[PDB]
Amino acid sequence: LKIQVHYYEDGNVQLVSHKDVQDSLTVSNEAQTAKEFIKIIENAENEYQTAISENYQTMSDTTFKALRRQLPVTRTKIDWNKILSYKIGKEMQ
Amino acid sequence: ETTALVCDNGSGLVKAGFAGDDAPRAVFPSIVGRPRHQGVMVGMGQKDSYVGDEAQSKRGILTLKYPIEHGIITNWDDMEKIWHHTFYNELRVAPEEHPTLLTEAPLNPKANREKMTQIMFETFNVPAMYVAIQAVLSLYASGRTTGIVLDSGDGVTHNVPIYEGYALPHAIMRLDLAGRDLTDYLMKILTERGYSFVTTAEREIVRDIKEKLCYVALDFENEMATAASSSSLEKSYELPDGQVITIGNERFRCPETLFQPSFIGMESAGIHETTYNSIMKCDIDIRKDLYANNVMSGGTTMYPGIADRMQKEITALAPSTMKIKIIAPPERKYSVWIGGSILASLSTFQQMWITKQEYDEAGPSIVHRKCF
Amino acid sequence: TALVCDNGSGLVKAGFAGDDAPRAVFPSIVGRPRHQGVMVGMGQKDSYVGDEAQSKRGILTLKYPIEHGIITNWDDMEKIWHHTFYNELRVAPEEHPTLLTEAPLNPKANREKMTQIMFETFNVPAMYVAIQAVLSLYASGRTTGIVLDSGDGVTHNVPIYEGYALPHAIMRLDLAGRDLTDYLMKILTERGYSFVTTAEREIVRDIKEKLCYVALDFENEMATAASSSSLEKSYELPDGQVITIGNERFRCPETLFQPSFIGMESAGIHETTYNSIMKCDIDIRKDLYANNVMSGGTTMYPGIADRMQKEITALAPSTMKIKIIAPPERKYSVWIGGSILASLSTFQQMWITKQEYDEAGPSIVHRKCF
Ligand SMILES: Nc1ncnc2c1ncn2[C@@H]1O[C@H](COP(=O)(O)OP(=O)(O)O)[C@@H](O)[C@H]1O
Ligand SMILES: Nc1ncnc2c1ncn2[C@@H]1O[C@H](COP(=O)(O)OP(=O)(O)O)[C@@H](O)[C@H]1O
Ligand SMILES: [Mg+2]
Ligand SMILES: [Mg+2]
Repeated sequence: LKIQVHYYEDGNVQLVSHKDVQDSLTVSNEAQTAKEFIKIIENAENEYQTAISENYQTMSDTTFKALRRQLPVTRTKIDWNKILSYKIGKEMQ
Repeated sequence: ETTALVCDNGSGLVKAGFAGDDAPRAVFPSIVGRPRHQGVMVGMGQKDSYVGDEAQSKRGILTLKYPIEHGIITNWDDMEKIWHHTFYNELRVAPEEHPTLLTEAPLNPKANREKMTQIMFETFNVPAMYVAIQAVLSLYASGRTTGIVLDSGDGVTHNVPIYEGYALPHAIMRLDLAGRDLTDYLMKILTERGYSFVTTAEREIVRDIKEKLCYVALDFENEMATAASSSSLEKSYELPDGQVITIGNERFRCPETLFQPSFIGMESAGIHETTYNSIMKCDIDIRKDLYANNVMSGGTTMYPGIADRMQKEITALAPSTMKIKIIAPPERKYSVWIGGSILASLSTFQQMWITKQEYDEAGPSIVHRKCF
Repeated sequence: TALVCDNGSGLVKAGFAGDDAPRAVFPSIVGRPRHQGVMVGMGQKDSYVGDEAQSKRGILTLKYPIEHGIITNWDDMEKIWHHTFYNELRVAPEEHPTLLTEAPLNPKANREKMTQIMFETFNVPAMYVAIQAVLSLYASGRTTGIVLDSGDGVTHNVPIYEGYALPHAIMRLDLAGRDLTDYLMKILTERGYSFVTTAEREIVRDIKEKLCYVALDFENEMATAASSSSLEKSYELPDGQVITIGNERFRCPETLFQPSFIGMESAGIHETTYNSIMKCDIDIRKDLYANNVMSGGTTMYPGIADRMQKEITALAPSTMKIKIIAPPERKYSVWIGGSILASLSTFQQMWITKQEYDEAGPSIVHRKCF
């Protein structure tokens, strides 16, 4: 399963994604095995799309926070007149 | 060679000394006593006021006043007397050659800090002064960089979470319930057995009773049941006039107000719930290290049952998979002063002082610019 | 006669459909006794609801059943609905269909339990649940625009095109008037005033409703407040004490534009509105920029329209016309829109009746209702 999206209105953003799904099915006459094939296709692609949506839900707290936080751990903006007060607190082991 | 002075001005005690030492040189009560009777013998000293231990020595003929109530200085002339007796009588130094470090409770009025800066710079005129939060100094003395500090003294019980040296200001909580309210509540409940204490000198006696005989129960209802069942929890105390009193269940009802503030009519939650609310107002990925590094500081954390009770209450409030460790050092009565000496003995703190020329240029409002 | 009830996080606005104004506006609080009762020649209840709580709050602990838009206590919400139906409206809920309101982007179990309680305990012939910002746009006489709904628990930015809300552009900020009241309680400690109790929280709420405003330029307002005492205002306490605040009048609503003042990660309401507009298609952005509609009591600060105009003009392209509509009755705008919707002719076949709830269960509200 592959998805590719490009969006370039004022800047640029791209998404590439793929997933490999392996399952098994029983074999019978043509109509029943066709229905089973459609059923496993549905139950794979629905979970893939729902997982993509839930991954977009938690981007700003799990993966984007690992690169740049939205606020520091003090939950406030930096007081630029007190840089040494931030630097002093890490010198005591 | 201009060594710095570390002075902790609590609501009940003054802990003052030199930077670099491991123990405060001067520990004395923050009281001013004035005579309430008339003097009939002439030819003596007979001074109009008494500061510190001399006020406590002749407290029977004096009325006692505290210049600091709930962390806020209310009387400034009495605080002038306290600081003058600190510098010139308890330390024997001239405060023109030593920069000074002072402590303050969080969420205090700004006028208190401005007036402290003003009285340090043009009454006891210092080359430099700094004002610091007490709980971050307790964590500096504890040897950690992350953790939540519960500082409880005579006026203010405050919880401050610090993560890697960063004090987190939106999770700092303050309660105006401390050892003086506990002393007043024990003074009230001592009238059930017939012991009546009224005057300000007898408040010191009730405080001594509280320091010697009170403790925190692990389970309050079982302790009340076993106190009513048997006379095995009673203890006896001797008054200055030789009379003996006995308390059986006032020993654990007095520090139960720290866990149930409704005993004195207050609507606020307990210290355990305040700690849990301070942790829950932090970031979700740092709550493990905050739960593992609970630090207790101050004189009201010196009851000999309080760590196990706080452990039980926090473990009840916390989720079941979390590890809760509560650290109570044996020297936690003086922990703000030790961390203050550690902070004042550092090389990178020497640029953080508020100098005299900066006070002359900016007036008494630079303390909101250079100090947290 | 239909019933329109707006159960907000801080106020309850209920009345009959067709009237132009709500008939019952009362605080959504439950008060319980705190002290020892010593007199026996008295009523001596155990729970006080609404204004009776506010007239007795000095001996009471107050509780809000709704926190941050979602319902935390359901017994207290039952008490609120009982007091609304039987004491403030004097109606019988067995005879009247009842319209209900709900904030967007909410858990579904809240709507499930709302329908279950309204059909099993306060049995109505029919009920319906509507979105508040859509009704606030309906009350303003338009069908296309973006609604900024800021109340007591939530702030929402909802864009509606041709009567349909756009769910992929609904933005939710968890900052409203309760957080502003608590931040004012925090910043009044600098001048020496201590407010701790739940009764004093209402006093600080009254101070915020009476004295605060929104600065046009925050840095210049802080510069002018630190130069002279031309901005200091006085307030008289219930016990006769007089307090004076100088720069807390505009620092408290600045949390709407700088949410980091209380330690929240999200952006201000101007950036939230610009993000809600910018998620839409280009051909409707002109209509959404021209039709900004304010709603709720937290938009009642007397500086918020000009400041919002300045900030959205700064964010938007320079060829775009920005118009912000702040109706003078926007404290009651969800109720008026619900009155308009419930008095429509074709709306009468969109009621969820009791028979369909019997045949479906507590899940019909996700199929027949939005
Ligand atoms: N062992 C003890 N048990 C109970 N209370 C104590 C004990 N030691 C001190 N206290 C209380 O601590 C209060 C002051 O503690 P401390 O924090 O050291 O001073 P301050 O509050 O002035 O900073 C006193 O009022 C006293 O009642
Ligand atoms: N004049 C005013 N200025 C600022 N805020 C106000 C004013 N009047 C009311 N508010 C705020 O509006 C909030 C509730 O408004 P409203 O939206 O009508 O109720 P709800 O939020 O319960 O739906 C209250 O928290 C109150 O603080
Ligand atoms: Mg202290
Ligand atoms: Mg509302």
